[PDB]
Amino acid sequence: LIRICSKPVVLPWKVPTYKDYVDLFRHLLSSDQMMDSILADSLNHLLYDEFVKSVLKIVEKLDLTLEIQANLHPAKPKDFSAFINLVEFCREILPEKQAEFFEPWVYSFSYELILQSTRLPLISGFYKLLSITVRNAKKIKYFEGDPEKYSCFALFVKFGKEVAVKMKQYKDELLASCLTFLLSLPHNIIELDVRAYVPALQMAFKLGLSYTPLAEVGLNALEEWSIYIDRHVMQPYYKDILPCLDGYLKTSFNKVVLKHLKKTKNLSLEE
Amino acid sequence: GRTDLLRLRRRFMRDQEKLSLMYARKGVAEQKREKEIKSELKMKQDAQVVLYRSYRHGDLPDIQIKHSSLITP
Amino acid sequence: CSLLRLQETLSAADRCGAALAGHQLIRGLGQECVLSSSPAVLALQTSLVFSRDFGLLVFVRKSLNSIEFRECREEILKFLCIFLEKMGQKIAPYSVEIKNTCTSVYTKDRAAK
Amino acid sequence: NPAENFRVLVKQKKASFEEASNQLINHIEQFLDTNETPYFMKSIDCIRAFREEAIKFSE
Amino acid sequence: VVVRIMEFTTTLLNTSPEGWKLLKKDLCNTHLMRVLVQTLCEPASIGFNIGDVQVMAHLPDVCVNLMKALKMSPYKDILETHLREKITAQSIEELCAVNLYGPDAQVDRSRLAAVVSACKQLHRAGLLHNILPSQSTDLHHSVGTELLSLVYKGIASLDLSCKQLASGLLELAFAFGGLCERLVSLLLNPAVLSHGEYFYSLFSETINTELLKNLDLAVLELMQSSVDNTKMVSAVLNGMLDQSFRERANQKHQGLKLATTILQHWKKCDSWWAKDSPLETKMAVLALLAKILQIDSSVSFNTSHGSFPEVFTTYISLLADTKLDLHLKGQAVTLLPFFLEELRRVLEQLIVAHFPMQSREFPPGTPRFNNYVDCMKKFLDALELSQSPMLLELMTEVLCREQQHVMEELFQSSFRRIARRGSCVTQVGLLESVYEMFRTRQSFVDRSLLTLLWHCSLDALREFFSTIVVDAIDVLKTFDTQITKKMGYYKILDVMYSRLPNELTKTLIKLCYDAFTENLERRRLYHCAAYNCAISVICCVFNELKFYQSTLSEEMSQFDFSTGVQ
Amino acid sequence: ACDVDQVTRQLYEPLVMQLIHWFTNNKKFESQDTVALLEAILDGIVDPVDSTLRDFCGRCIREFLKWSIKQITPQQQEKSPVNTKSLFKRLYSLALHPNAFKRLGASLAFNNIYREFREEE
Repeated sequence: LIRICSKPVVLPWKVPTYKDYVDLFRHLLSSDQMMDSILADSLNHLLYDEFVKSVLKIVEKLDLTLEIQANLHPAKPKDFSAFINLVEFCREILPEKQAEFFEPWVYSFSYELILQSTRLPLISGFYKLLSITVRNAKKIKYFEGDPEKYSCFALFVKFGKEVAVKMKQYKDELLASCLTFLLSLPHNIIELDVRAYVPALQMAFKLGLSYTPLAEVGLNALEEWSIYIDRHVMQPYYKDILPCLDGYLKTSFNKVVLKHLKKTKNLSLEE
Repeated sequence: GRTDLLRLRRRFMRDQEKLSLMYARKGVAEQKREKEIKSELKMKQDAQVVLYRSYRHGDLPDIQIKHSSLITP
Repeated sequence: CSLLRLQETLSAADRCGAALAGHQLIRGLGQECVLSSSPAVLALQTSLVFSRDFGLLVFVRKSLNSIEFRECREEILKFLCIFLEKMGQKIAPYSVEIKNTCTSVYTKDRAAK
Repeated sequence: NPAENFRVLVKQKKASFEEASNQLINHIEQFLDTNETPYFMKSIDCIRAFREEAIKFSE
Repeated sequence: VVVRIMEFTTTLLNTSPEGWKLLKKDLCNTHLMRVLVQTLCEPASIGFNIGDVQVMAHLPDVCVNLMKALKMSPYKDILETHLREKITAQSIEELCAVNLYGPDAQVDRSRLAAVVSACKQLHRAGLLHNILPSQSTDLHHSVGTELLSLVYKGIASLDLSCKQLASGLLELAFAFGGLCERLVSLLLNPAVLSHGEYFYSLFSETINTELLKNLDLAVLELMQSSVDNTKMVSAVLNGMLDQSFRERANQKHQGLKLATTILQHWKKCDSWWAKDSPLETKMAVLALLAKILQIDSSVSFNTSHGSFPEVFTTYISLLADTKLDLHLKGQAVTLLPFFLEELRRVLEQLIVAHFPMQSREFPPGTPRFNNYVDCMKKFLDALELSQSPMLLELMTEVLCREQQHVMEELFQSSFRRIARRGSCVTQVGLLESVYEMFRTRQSFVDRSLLTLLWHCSLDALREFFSTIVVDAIDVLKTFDTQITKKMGYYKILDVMYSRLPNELTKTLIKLCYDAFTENLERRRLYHCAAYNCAISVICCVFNELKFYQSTLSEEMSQFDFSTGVQ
Repeated sequence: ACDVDQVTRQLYEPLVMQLIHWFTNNKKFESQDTVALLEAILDGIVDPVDSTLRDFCGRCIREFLKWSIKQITPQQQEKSPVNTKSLFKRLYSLALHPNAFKRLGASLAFNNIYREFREEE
């Protein structure tokens, strides 16, 4: 992982990239159907645990130092670039796997992330990875109103309310992660004080109007509150949240030959 | 025709192997295939937006502008 | 799209003999194949029921010894091959009737040919 | 280092093995511009040993 | 309110010393003593205190400030009594013996972690035996024994929470003294399944962190173990060296101190040294001592500074071991840059015994051939790091015994990588050495001198030339030896003529132009060489046409150093 | 002018600075520039959202008053109803409003204008 994150990012013999390894790791985590046959002549969970502990200890090892010359002046730019590369890689490699194996870490790992966020409450990748873990936990349905579970509940509600009151003062590429996290909370904890989340989701969809991924994740989160909450407190802010949804509603080789079409052997906004 | 160096050095295959060149050709075809893949992945988004009026810069607005500047948008 | 008109014409293109009708049939089938060869997300859905009605038509009408129908038979078998290869496993409702039609085709009077 | 190699080669078959003669000639002949006194001692030991080996059976 | 009044008490005790504590004594009860100890032991045992943020993150150290301030205060007696009331290590001794492993109970694990944190804060407050007096001895051996029993019955496993709880209990044991021999005995357990090795592979970080405090007592204990103990002593010294290299933020003299001890504390146990150990033991010991050498500076024990002659002579002997494989011998060679004639002569005789005749007789894929290529590449790395002059001469001698028989492109690449390295006077010493050993011999200059010259420095070239001016001038005046010497001289002067216009060169123009004047291919090579020399004299003079027709990188580097390969 | 897009804003801020510099002119110094400046205040001082709009308009009004003081003769602007004193009353009222958005808008506007007010004597 150090070698993978060590590769820099440049945007507008061949130099390789970092995105190629995603299928490798997906196979590593989902090759049970053939490692059983190899065993003939569980452990995937064990390597998952090893990966989790390695990535957490390594990210907590890395320094996060910036300078004054508002002005964002990182003091260790190479380390920060490695950090953003690894955080993007981890947020894209977790979705295809199930956090049933991640279940032991849902308290301690998240606690460490909360500590790191409290250290530097200006890291977008922090909120990216927090959103990843929280959607994993809601996917595995970890929230059920265990002292560890109650501690997770309290941690999550505290972090959510503080980042909700702080995101109003953040800037682009940063508050976007915050609102992505906010919409990515499970409904039960954010059953309380919708007054904070309403402007958050309003500006979330406002940004989604020019940047789709925010828009559909807000859609999913929205339909989630619609399904999973009582309507009593649902009514009051509908007259506020629905009018903003007026956006998005202003819109306006091969031949007769038979060769089995090997071109076809392989595999937005309207959505 | 001042570029005859390229045409004279273009096909000095003689000190090379045939099927090695074939493997090179098909490998190049493969890299072109994934280059097309990433190109169409990039093209998935909307086409680049083009303006229809040249904009000057100053501290005071410039009313003296052609009628095209308003009719074309 | 135009495939409705085309299926109507093909169902209307086997009234008389005049094996030039079969030539119109094969050319037509070429056009519907290439039209539905590369749908985006939508035309496949209509193409499925178009295949349903066309298999119905060739089972109930294109059931004779005329070679103008035989060439249609081979070309549409190849055509359905490439569609189902492209469409994957999404033609589950039509599978058993396709099997019935195909078994009938084997037991068809073409068994002498 | 190939000294023991052709030693066992002429021990296993005990043919005429003039290839061994060529090999020892090669070993000796690598002496034109730089002195090789340790290699020189190795060379003389090898040629002596093959001398008694030749005395031994037939050659 | 709780934290603010607590820090207020800290300020009252510190800013106003015990001559002013009478104002607090006027309160006459100090009843906060019976809530603060619960606060330290458990936030739930006090007012809510939840929030898990910087306030209770910084609660422990300001609390430790409070405990120190009261430790100066005369209240410390009653405070220690209350601490004993809340915890006496006897109310918790059974609670750590409930087999917490598995998902059976977690509140027991939670309270054990809480008391671990409380007493480690007491250690930060300097309260170990004044508050928890030890046994008749000066230790609490039960903790390590119960850890070993738990890990034995864990498989006959653990959790991440169990792992950190074990680490906490380890540092609790580390809070007490005399644990070095205890942990040595624990790791020397030969219980097979061993088990001490399992414990080490579990908690190497904590073990090495503790033994960093130890300086020589650990070294002595591993010495007495080393009579027959081989694998685990190698492992523990590996942990020592890895942690010493890792610790840089404070200093790195810990590695130097431990290296000095172990060099002074090796000679009484040399069962690794010479033929008394298995071969695998020999590569293990040479690799670990190589790591030791790369830890300390080269100047440290490059001459007689202590046990340097003994370890140096052992280096010589182990490299002189004929039974030692040539590849492992080269692996041991690879740490030469930390280094008189004896080593050079034993090396030359060994490499003569190692490379009989070029590389053609060693076919590709032959194990001897692959060992040879590994050897040459590792000498290339060694000379790149060392630029040893006589060793460069040896490399040239073995190099220039047949053209293209060997990977000469690697050699010239190394020549480029070394010519810009080192002191200019040192490089000039290399040049004069390789020039003297030159007196077919043409191969020397052909394969090395042009490369080194084109990658040399200007001043070094100037001083080397000014050394060899007359030494070439005389040379300008069977005969094949003369021809070859002339070949070398013409080529070197032709190579160096691209720098700058003594100024006695007014005749060298004719002296090199005389090639085509006279009328077996040796002479053709002669004329070509001298005409090239003419080219080099012409290209610089007489413009007219008259010519008489990081953090992650640091971590990766530390990982590679632990590997020892790159 | 504070929208989240590259080319749009990249031409918007030139327009807003251009118009600001035009409305600063003393020939038309009164009766319509007041509306522009009060809107450029109330946008960012009074909003529950888009703090980017708040800081953008604070920078805008800082530049506006800077352009006015450097360009326009003083006696004209203090004899004009609009001057720095009207801004003083606006900020002083703005800090005491119960709404937190108004107070934080006042704070950020003052943070913008301090760098030029400190040079004032």
